[PDB]
Amino acid sequence: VMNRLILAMDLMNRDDALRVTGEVREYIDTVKIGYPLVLSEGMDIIAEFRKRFGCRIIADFKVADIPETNEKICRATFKAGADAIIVHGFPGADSVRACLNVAEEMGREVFLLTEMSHPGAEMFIQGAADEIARMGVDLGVKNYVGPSTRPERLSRLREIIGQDSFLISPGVGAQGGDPGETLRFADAIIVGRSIYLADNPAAAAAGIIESIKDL
Amino acid sequence: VMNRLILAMDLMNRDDALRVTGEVREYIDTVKIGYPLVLSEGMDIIAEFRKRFGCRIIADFKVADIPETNEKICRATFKAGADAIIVHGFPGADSVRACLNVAEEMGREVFLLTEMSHPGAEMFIQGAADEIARMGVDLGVKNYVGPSTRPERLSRLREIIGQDSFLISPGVGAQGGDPGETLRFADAIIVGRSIYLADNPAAAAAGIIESIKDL
Ligand SMILES: CCOC(=O)c1cc(=O)[nH]c(=O)n1[C@@H]1O[C@H](COP(=O)(O)O)[C@@H](O)[C@H]1O
Ligand SMILES: CCOC(=O)c1cc(=O)[nH]c(=O)n1[C@@H]1O[C@H](COP(=O)(O)O)[C@@H](O)[C@H]1O
Repeated sequence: VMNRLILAMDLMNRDDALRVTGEVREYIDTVKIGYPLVLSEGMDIIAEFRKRFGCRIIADFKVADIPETNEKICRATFKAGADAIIVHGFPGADSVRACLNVAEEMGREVFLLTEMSHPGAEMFIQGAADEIARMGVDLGVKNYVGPSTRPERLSRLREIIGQDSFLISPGVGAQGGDPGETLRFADAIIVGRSIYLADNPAAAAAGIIESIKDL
Repeated sequence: VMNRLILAMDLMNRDDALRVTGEVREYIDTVKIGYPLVLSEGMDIIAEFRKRFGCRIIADFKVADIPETNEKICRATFKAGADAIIVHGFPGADSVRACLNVAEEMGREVFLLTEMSHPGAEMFIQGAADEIARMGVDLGVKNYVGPSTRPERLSRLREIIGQDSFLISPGVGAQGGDPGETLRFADAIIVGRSIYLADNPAAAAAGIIESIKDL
């Protein structure tokens, strides 16, 4: 991804979301869009962003249902133009396989969320996360998400998935993660509030990129 | 809920969804709407259903993000008119608390999903599910979801949450669960495909209700 930086666009107003994304477009090639924006403005926002900005769109929908419903969610998401979807691994292998099947059908990608970045992730997810990652490997998953807030976990995840797999990482900035440390293990970082709540989002993105180039 | 039966409306077309829901409305007072329908037709479908049918709407969004994003998802969902939202417990207590805070702010309800109904739930969720339920109790959660496909698990969940908590249960019909057995432990059953894919959905719903009355 351009500059190894993915914008997490979680503003809930189309005008604000379009303004900020346009301001930082010179510094990214990929926007993560999630439910805060889609549930506020509609699924048509994905194709609008894709067109206006010529970016790739990752739909961060944290898909976490039974296989049959997962199929439906993935199909709707790819029909709306998303390039990839983020899927939880905690519901197990059949749930993940259902997403992979739709992605194969529609020429798209699945990212497997293995261990989350917030404090509550320690309660249940962390203890399963190595297994969730190994499940991903055994299903043929090539794209993963793991936590900037715990780079030792992010190192262990990289160890399981190998060097060829693509790994993106949220929790940089607001949640306490560091760009440079996270990029020791992840291929790209996801950044939301540190950019989209900044007085000058372009300057915030530029500042991050400057520190990335320095790596 | 009327007749202890909740319709899982996962058709992806507004016309089909409206037709089936209207056909079975005499037999339910509550419709579960999830992402298959919302991502296909928009969040406005919730208020449309609420108005047309005068039902309660449970938004089955399986909320499973970090606390700050969970807040945003819940706020958007309640603004759209949903009476309650289904939340995953696997992301831990802060993620669940964020949903409870918004529900308290907006006079709504959270349902905690504790153990899922599909085969993959055995891999990671089942081993954490008793703890997830006890976490719910300790957070003050009063509404829960657990699996029709495993009534011995559904008995254990009821045991943890007590008799005053409200427990609803999917997996009846298509996934192999039985109405009567499930209602030994759950207060209401969720039924999707056995009704909405039936040649005569009203007759399917009526058949289920007849077996429920017999209990
Ligand atoms: C299931 C959500 O998927 C994610 O991308 C995600 C996983 C995770 O463990 N942590 C995490 O923060 N995210 C998402 O990544 C974004 C982080 O934004 P921010 O903290 O504002 O920089 C936000 O959209 C959040 O929902
Ligand atoms: C996270 C989804 O929340 C649920 O209600 C759910 C949890 C679960 O463990 N199992 C389960 O089947 N469900 C949902 O309940 C519905 C079951 O529909 P059906 O199998 O067609 O009768 C469907 O919407 C499914 O997504």
